[PDB]
Amino acid sequence: IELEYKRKPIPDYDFMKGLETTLQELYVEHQSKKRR
Amino acid sequence: LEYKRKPIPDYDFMKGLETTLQELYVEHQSKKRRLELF
Amino acid sequence: SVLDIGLPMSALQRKMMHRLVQYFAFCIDHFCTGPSDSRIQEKIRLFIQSAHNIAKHPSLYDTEVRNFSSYAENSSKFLFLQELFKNLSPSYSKTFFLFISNQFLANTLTQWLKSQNIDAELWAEHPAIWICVSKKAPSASHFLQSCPDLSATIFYDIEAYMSVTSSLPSIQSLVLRLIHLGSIEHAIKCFQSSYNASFLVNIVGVVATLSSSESHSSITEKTRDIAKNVATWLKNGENFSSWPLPPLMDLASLSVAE
Amino acid sequence: SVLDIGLPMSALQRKMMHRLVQYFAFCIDHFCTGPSDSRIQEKIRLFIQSAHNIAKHPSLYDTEVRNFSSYAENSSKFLFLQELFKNLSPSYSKTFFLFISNQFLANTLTQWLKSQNIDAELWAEHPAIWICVSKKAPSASHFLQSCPDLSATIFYDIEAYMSVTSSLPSIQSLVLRLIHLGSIEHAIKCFQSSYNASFLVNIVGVVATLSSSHSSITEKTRDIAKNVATWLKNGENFSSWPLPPLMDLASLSVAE
Repeated sequence: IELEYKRKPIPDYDFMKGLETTLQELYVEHQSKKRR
Repeated sequence: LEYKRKPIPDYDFMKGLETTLQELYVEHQSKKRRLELF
Repeated sequence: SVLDIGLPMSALQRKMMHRLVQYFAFCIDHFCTGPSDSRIQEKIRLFIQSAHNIAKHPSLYDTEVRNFSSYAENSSKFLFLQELFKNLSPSYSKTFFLFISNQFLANTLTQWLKSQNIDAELWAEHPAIWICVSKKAPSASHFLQSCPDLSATIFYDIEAYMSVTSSLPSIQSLVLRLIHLGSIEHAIKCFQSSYNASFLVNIVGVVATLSSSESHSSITEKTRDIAKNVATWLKNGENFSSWPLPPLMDLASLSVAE
Repeated sequence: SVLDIGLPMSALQRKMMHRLVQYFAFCIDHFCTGPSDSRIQEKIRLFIQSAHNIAKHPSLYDTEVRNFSSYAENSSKFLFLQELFKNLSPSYSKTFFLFISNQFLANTLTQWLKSQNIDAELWAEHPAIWICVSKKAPSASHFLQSCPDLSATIFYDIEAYMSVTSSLPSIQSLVLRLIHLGSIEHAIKCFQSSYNASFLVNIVGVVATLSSSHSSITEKTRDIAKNVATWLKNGENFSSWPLPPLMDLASLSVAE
């Protein structure tokens, strides 16, 4: 049976942004080894 | 469908849970030892 | 009639709860924010079980054989039970029934209480305290009709409460519940009133939020003070009106659905 | 008719593919080992799109802008296109249409081929190569009916291929496809065949499994480009197509 959703269980959890972040984080940290 | 193979060979959700919880237990033991010495 | 004893979780238990929610982060977020498939729900049951286990005793995730009497270090529940009988002394003479939803812990508790000179022993289909595995509840119900003149009941864990309440007819005796503060036990308590469509979602959500009291010394102090108070209370004819413990704080504001 | 050009992924791409699958591990495992709900499927779409983006170019995940010439460093697709037209020389006189499913990369590609004095330009509506965005395909179709006498087609990415192939009628000139080995592009290629219900599960499963060298990458790509150029010069003979077909990935299927 259907429910009304008030709130997130894990407030800081954001699946989409975490992906964006980690992929970009990897990219720039690869550029570190380009310098090094 | 019929599911003939796992997509990630080394992945096991149920097993990794036991592992990580047990792994944390032993981390605490080390911390407990370290406190008792120092 | 049914009274709650709020006991704090150890640092270990909190870490484990934090690790558990983290490991289930995707699954919890999915389940708690919309309709989910049968297999998601299956995985949430494992989350709930694990949370129950941590709340029973963290050493359920110890791989190795350990020396009984190692255990009260990380369980406010074990310490509570120790300090209760310590301050209850040989004067008091009512027979306790304790329900626990784990065979290993039943055995360890039973053996550890004996170790401290407490007349405790396992139930099976007169002592200072019976230790009963919640699986073997169908037998004890018969004997919880005769000794209502003098038989008090302790639930070590909420899982045992859930199990025993549903199977057996409602018990005519004093019921004490050991409920860990901030655990799934606390969450189940606050949403007991419902058991509707949003029950699972809410208890998971609250636990998730809480895991996204203080240190060892302070826990021990609080546990003893709670134990002294309850013992004192039992000695004085178990007055409903002079129950000394505050109730568990309400977590309904931390709900995620309905 | 469609001739595939398998190109190797850079170290960066393989890392990003490894990170991607790791980030999606629970979701991939759930999706690919049993029935799943609408919302799982929706999240899998994001995994698939990320995989395409990595296969297009890793710099789609660059936070800041950057100047051309930096891009070929990490894309063998860019390198391939440089070496093709380099070795193709001013002798060859047939016009290429490259299709790509990203505006930023289309601009970047054109401005880098212009950098290496290759007669390339963005398609608005004759030069050496027209860099066309896949969204703007419905226009090119009309003009891929008149120059079949002399107009070849390169698909930079599989999205570009799928979008243009359907939206337009059957292109009856030469079709080249740039496909990254072991990427989601490879996977889609292998499981195109069926057009059925185990499709998503298989491409995700295969890519998950495969994701669980600099100078040599440069060499191979150079060799491939030289071979294709040589092949184009000699009147694009069917029986002398120099590149091996993409290896079959059916054995790594997770379902059906």
